[PDB]
Amino acid sequence: VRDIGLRIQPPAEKCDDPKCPWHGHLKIHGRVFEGIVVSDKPRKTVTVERQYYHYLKKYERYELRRSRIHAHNPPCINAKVGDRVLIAETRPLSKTKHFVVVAVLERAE
Amino acid sequence: TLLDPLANALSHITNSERVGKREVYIKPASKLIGEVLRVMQKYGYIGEFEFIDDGRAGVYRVQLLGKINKAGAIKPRFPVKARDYERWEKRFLPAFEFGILIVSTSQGVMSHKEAREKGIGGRLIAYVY
Amino acid sequence: PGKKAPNGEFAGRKLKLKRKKFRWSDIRYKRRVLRLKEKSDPLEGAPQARGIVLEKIAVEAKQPNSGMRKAVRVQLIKNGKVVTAFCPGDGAIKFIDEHDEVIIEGIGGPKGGSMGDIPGIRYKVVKVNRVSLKELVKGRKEKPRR
Amino acid sequence: AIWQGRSLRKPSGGRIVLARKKRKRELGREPSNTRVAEQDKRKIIRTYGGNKKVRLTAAAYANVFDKSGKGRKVRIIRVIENPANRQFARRNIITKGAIIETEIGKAKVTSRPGQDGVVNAILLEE
Amino acid sequence: ARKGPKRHLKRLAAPTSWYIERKAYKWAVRPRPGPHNMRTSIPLLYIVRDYLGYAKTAREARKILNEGKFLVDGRVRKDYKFPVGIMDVVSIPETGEHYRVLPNRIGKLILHPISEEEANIKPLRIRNKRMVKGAKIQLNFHDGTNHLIPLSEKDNYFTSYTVLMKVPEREILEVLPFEKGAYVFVTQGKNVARKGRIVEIKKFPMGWPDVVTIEDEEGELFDTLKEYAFVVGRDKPRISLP
RNA sequence: UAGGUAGUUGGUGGGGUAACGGCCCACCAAGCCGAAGAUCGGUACGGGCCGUGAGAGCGGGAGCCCGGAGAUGGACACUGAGACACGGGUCCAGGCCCUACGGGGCGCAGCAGGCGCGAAACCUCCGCAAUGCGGGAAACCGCGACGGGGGGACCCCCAGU
Ligand SMILES: [Mg+2]
Ligand SMILES: [Mg+2]
Ligand SMILES: [Mg+2]
Ligand SMILES: [Zn+2]
Repeated sequence: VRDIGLRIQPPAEKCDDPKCPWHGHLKIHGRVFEGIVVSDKPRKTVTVERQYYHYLKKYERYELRRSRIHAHNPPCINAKVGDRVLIAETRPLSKTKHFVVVAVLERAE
Repeated sequence: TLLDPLANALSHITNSERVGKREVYIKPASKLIGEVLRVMQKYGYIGEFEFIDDGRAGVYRVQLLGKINKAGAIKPRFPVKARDYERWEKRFLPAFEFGILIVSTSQGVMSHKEAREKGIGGRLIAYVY
Repeated sequence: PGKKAPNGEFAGRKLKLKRKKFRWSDIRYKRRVLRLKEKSDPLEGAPQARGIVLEKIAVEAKQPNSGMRKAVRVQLIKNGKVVTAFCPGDGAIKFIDEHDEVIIEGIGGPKGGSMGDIPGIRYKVVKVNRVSLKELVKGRKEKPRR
Repeated sequence: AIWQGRSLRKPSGGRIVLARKKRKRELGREPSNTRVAEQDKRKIIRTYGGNKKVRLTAAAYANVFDKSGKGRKVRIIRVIENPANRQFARRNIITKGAIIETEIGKAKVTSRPGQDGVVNAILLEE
Repeated sequence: ARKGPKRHLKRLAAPTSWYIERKAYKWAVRPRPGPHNMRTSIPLLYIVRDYLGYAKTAREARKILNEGKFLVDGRVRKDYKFPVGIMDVVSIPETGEHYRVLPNRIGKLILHPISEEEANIKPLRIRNKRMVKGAKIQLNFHDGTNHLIPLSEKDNYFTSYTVLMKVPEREILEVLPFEKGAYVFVTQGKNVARKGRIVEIKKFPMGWPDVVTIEDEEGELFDTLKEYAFVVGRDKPRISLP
C-alpha cells in the first residue's frame, strides 16, 4: 500500500486525473487541517469549514470563530455535504483553491 | 429555571449561618457539592455531614459551627496558571493568607495552598473565608 | 432588573458589542471621533492667529453687574472670517487703531468657551503691530507705526 | 503591454485600487502562432536573467514517433481538429493537442512549439 | 531594497554573534558571499583588528592582510570581507600561533587556542549527497565545499556523518559515523556548546525535522535537533573543544 | 449605506511567463461572498516602540532601526545579473527659460541659500584623519554618506552669583 507522508490509509479505488495526490502527479506539503463540508455545487471542488475560539483579553472571555476554504475533490473520494475530511496544502490550483482533500472520515452522520 | 446546584448551596449556607442556624439541608446533591464540603471541613468551617437518599438525587445534612464570614461561587470559572495565584487571592480574600480558594485541578478538588505545593493549576470554582 | 446581561464564558462578542454601542451616548468621545470641532472652527486647530481690525466696539456686562467692556472686530487672514476679540487691561483700547494687525489667543473659559460676565466673546488680544500689549499698557515700551 | 500581475476584483465582487505601478518583471509577450509553410522560421529571445528561448514561427517537419522508440523526420500536410481553439484547424495553427497529418499517417503533437522550437508527435492509432 | 541588492550594513542591524560595539559608529562591514552562512560567521577584519588587536585602524590592517600573513584553512586570504566560520583554523605562520573558531556558551564566537599538530585537520559534516555525470557521488559539506567518491564506496558516507580532512589538500581520513554511542557537540539553539553521547533518535511525518537526545558527563539528558549535533569522535572527542 | 458579482466562481484543452495561477484565450456549466456586516462611503503608511495611570485600561505612531511606496500629474520602451531608472530616453497635460525668430532647453520630497504660505523651524562653512562603500594586482583616489565646527530658553545631568 502506497503512502505519501501522512501515515494514513489509501482510498479503495483508482482515479483518472493527474491532480490527485494518491494516483497522480501532485505533491502535498504544508499544513494539515480537518473540518466538515458545507457545499459541493461546482465540479471537483468543495468548501470546508472549521471552528476555533478567540480569547479576548480586556473582558477575559472567549468567542466563536470560523474559517471557510476551498479544496480540490479527486474523483476517487468524492465527498458530499456533511462529513469530516482531512485536507493538505500544495501549490495554487486555481484562483482560490490551494488545498486538496486526502481522506474522508464519517461519511453519513 | 435551575442552572447551578453549587451556587444555591453556598448562598444557602452563608444566608443561614448569618441568622444563627445550626443545621442546613443542601437539597440537590451532586458529588461536586460533596467534594467541596470535604475541603470546607478539613480547614474547620463546618461540622459533620451525611448523605441521605430520598429516591431523587439525595440530600445533604450539614451542621454549622458559626465559624465562617462569607462563602460563594466564583462563577465564570476562569483558569489559572500555577504561578498566578496571588493575582486572584488579592481580589477575593482580605489578607495574605486569610481563608482558602477552591480549585478544580486535574487531580481532584483542593485548596490553592495545596495546588502551589505541587505546582499545578485548573479552574476556580469557589472561595471560603 | 436582573443581574447583568452577558456574564457568560463564551459571550465575548456580545459584551464587546454592548460596550461599543453605548459608548456613543457620550459627548467627549463622539466629538473626538467624528471631529466636529474642526469643520466649524474659525481658527482651525491653532493656538493663535492673526487678523486686521475693522472697528472698535463696547459690550454691556451681565445682569448682576454694570459696566462696558471694550473690544474689536478682527478679520482673519488664513480664512477671511470676522470674529470679536477682547482687549485686556486698564486703558488698552487707546492703543488699538484701525488698519492694525493683532494677534489672537483664546480667552480661557469653561470647555474652551467664554468666561465671566463677557458672555459672547471668546478671544483676547495679545500683540499689536508685533509689540506685546501687556507692555504698552504699563509704559515700559512704545508703539511703532504711529 | 500584456501585464500578467494580479487581478482587480476580489472573490467576493468588490473592486481593488492598485497601490503601486507595473513592474517590468511581470509582463507578457505575444502568442507565437505556428503556421504550416515550406520553410521553418524561428527567432531567439533574451529572457529574465540572461537566458534564452527558441521560438518557432513556421513549421516544416514533424519528428514523428512510435511505440518502439523509432522516430522519423517527415513533413506535415495540414492540421485537423485542434481542440484548443475552435478556428485553428482551419488556419493551420499548431498548438499542443493538434492532430497532425504527416505523410505516414496521423499523429498527435506532444511538445510546445512556441517554447522549444520543435514539433514532436506520436503516431496516433486509428 | 527596491531595484536591486543591498550593499551596506548598519551597526544596529548586525548579526548577534559578533562582539562588536553597536553604538560607537554607524556602519559595519557587509560580508562577501563565501563559505558559511551569515548567522554563523564573521568577516576577516574583525579578527585582525578587534579580536587579536594587531591593528588599530583598518588602513593598517589591510596592509598586513595583503602581504600574505593570515592563513585561513591552510590558504592565504587577502580581502577584508571573507567570512570565517565554525571549525575553521585561522593561523598566523610568522608569530607561531593557531586558533579554532567555535561558538560560545551564550552564542557568540571565540578563538579557542589549539595545538600545532592539530591545526592540520578539519571536521566537516555531510549535508547532502547526489549523483553527477559519469555516475559518481558528490558529497556536499556543511560549509559549501564538495568532494567526489567512486560508485563503489557509496556505503560508507550517509548524511549527518563526519569527515576529517587535511586542510590545504583535502584527503579524507577517518570518517566518524552517526549513531547511538557517539560523541556530539552542539552548534546552535538553546543548548549551545554542550557535549555528550547519544541516547535516542525520533522521527516525525510530513516535513518536520527529527530530534536527538544527549547525555553529558555529570549525567543529564537533554535534547536538540539532529542536524545541530556535530559528531566529533566516537566515545572520546578528536577536537580540542573547550 | 442591504443585497453585491457576470472573467464574476468552477471544469476541460491551450498560450504566455524565470515561474504556479482566469494571469489571458476557445468551448461546458451556474457557481461565488453576505445581519458572525458582504458591497459602498470615511479617515489612515504598517510594526519594534512612545505619553499617561496603583493596576485593569485609554491616547499617539514625524526624528532612531526594520518592511512598503513615490520623484510636477498620466501613459510607454532601450541597455543590463538586476530598472520600466530622483541628478538616463520618448509622448500628452500644466508651468518657466535662452534665442541672430529658423530653433533649443529645465523641474532640489539630496546639502547650504531664495520666494510663497503660515501662530509656527538654522551656515550659500572646514575635511577625506576616523567608520564604511565603488574602482584598482597594490600604494592609493572620490564621496554635502559619515566626520568637525556656526546659529537656536530642543530634551536630560553637574555647578556658580
Ligand atoms: Mg489549466
Ligand atoms: Mg494619506
Ligand atoms: Mg520653533
Ligand atoms: Zn486517487
